[PDB]
Amino acid sequence: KSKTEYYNAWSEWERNAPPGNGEQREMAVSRLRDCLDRQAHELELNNLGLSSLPELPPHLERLVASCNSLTELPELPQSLKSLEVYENNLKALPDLPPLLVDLRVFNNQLEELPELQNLPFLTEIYANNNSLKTLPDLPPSLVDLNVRENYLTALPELPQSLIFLDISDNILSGLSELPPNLSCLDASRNGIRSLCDLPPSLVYLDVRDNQLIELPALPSGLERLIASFNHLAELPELPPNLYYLDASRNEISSLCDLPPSLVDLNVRKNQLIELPALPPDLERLIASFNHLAELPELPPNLSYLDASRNEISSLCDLPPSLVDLNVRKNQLIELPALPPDLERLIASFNHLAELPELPPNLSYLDASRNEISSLCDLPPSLVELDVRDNQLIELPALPPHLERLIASLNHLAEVPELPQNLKQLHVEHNALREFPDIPESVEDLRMD
Amino acid sequence: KSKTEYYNAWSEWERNAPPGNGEQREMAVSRLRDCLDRQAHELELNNLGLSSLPELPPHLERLVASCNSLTELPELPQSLKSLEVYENNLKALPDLPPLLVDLRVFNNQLEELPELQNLPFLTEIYANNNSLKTLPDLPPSLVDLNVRENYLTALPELPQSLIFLDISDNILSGLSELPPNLSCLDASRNGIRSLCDLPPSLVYLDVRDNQLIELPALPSGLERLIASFNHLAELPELPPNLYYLDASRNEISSLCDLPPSLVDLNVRKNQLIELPALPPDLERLIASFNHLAELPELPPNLSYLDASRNEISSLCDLPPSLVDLNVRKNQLIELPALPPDLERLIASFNHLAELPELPPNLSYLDASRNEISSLCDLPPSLVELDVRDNQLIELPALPPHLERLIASLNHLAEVPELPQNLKQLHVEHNALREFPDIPESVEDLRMD
Repeated sequence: KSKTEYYNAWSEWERNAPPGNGEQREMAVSRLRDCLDRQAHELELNNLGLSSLPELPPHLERLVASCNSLTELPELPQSLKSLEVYENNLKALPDLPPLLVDLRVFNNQLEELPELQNLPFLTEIYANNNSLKTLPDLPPSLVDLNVRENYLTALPELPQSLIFLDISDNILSGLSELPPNLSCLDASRNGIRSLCDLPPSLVYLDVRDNQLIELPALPSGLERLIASFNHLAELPELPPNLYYLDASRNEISSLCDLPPSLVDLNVRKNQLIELPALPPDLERLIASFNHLAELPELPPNLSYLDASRNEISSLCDLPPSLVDLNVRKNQLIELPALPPDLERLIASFNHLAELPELPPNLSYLDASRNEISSLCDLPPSLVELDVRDNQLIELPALPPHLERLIASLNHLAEVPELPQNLKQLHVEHNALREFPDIPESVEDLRMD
Repeated sequence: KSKTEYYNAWSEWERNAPPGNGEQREMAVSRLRDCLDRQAHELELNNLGLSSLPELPPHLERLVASCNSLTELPELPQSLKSLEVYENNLKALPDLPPLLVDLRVFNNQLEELPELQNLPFLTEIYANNNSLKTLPDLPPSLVDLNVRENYLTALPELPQSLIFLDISDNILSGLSELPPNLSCLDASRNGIRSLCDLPPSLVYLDVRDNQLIELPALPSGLERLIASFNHLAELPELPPNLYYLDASRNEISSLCDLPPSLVDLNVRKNQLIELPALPPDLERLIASFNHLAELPELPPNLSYLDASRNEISSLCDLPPSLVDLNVRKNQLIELPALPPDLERLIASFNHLAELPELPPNLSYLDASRNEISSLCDLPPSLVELDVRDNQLIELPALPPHLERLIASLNHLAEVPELPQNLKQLHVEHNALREFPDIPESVEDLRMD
């Protein structure tokens, strides 16, 4: 086509929008002409509310037409190197030109993709969030593939060249093989029943929410493993570079040894009776919802500990690095000395008769559902106090920066003078002979 | 005298400003010279962190030097019409020039003000938040005075010309007779024991948090009255233009008639046994913490009602305009039909056996501490549900956009499948035969 032949086709397309609607076709034709006149490489038509596109200017390398309401596309020029048409209503794509490198077609209604095996320059496909039931055979040199949130039931052969692969939230039931250069795999939210070998190049592996009984041998290179919400009976041996492990909501009976590189562990909601020796550099331990009789000696750098919902009868020495401690629902009769930098303590649902001396940086304290007869002095740093369901007849003087006081289901005869910036006061089910004066600041009051 | 004499004084003042250097003196001398060179009216030196100012350019009308660390000021030029030096550390002011019109010296440590009676052009003084024990005699033509947050124990004579007056948060115990043009008075947070006469021109009156037994006659012009936190036994007759009344936290035994112009009423925390007939155009009624046996018929436009902490045994017809209803802590055995546009219902602490059909726009529901045996169907609009302390054995299907579920202290045998974006689940003290699966989303969990 000559130059004025395009000008006609585009001015004709400009009228096929009915007079008075949301489409900025006049702005689009302005850009189409500017692009043709200057032989520009890029053409961006995004956020103009288009239902269709006219014949595209040839000799362009990049077409961005995302965030519109397109139903299909016109044939693509042969010079085209990248295509960005995400956030549209595309049910299918045209045939793709040979020089193509990027394909971004996520957030559409694509039911199929065109033939991909003959686009050797195509290195990135983001076709996530579509209605794809199946993938055609992939390009030779594909580096990045994202096809999450689709209805895939099986996978084609994956290239040697492949590095990043997201196939999560599909209907996969197995993975036959992975390429040797894959460094990052997300296969969450499928129905996968078994993995085959993992390549040594792998460093991030996320298989959350599948139906595994066991994992294959893990690469020594592997750094982060997420294997939550499966039916794991045990973990395989863990590599020496693994620093983050989440194996929660499985049926693990016992852990193998943990490497010294491990800094973050989560084995919540399993069948553990005991933990093995924790590594020195561990900073975050979650071991809730298990059957723990006791914890092993805690490492010097541990800063967050959640050992709730267990049957721990005795709590060992707490390291000074600890800042967040939760031991709700255990068999505790006493807590040990609380470390100075502690900020949040949750020791509810045990058999405590009293609390240790509270450290001076404690901002949140929940010691409800114990048999506590009186409260030790409260630090001024305290903002939230929950001591419902205990054996209290009186509360100590309340710190001035307290915002929430919950002390219902006790035997309180009176409440102390209330802080002037208290937000919440819950003292139902008590023996109050006199009700306190309520600050203007309290917005959520329950009493008597 | 001359131009280069100022240039010297300012370059001398520029050296020096230790601890070198929290002060932008070089930027300030730049503006001082630009101001002198161009004979400009304004000079702004705010947010430059100055500890002092040098000799000012004469022939300027406006000096803005707020948000600095000034301890005193240089003598002010005679041409000066306005002064803005708030947010500083001024302990005193210089003598003020005759042509002055605005004085903004709030947020300082001023212990006294200079002689004001001889500045006839001075029409606005904002000297609030200082350490003033006393005011000098005021200008003849003063229109606006703000001296809130000071240590005043008495007031000088107020001009005829005075319109707006804020004297709140001081140590006043009585009021020096008010001028006849005053349209707006705030005398909150003093120890005022008695008001004398209010001028007819008055339209806004705020005497919150004083020690009044009664109010003088109110002007017919009066539109908004705040008289909270006093010892009022009764209100005087209310004028026909009054649209906002807050008489909460007093000792009122009964209300007089309410004018039809009244749109917002608050008589919380009084000694009321009944309310009088509500006006048709009322939109907001707060009558909490009283001894109400029943409410009168509610007007068609009432949108917010808080009649909590009373002894109401029967609740009359609720108008469709109602959106926010709170009847916590009364003698209710049943609720009437809930209007369609209702969004928040709080009916906790009554004797309810069941709830009416919940309207479809209800987002927050608290029906705790009743004797409810089963819950009617919950609308999908519901985000927060509190039904603790009731006679429930099961919960209905939970709407999908529920974020908080509190159903502790019941007889629940099981909980329904939980919404996937639930934040809080509190179901302690129940009969759960099996515990539900906990979504990843729930961050605050309490259960048996």
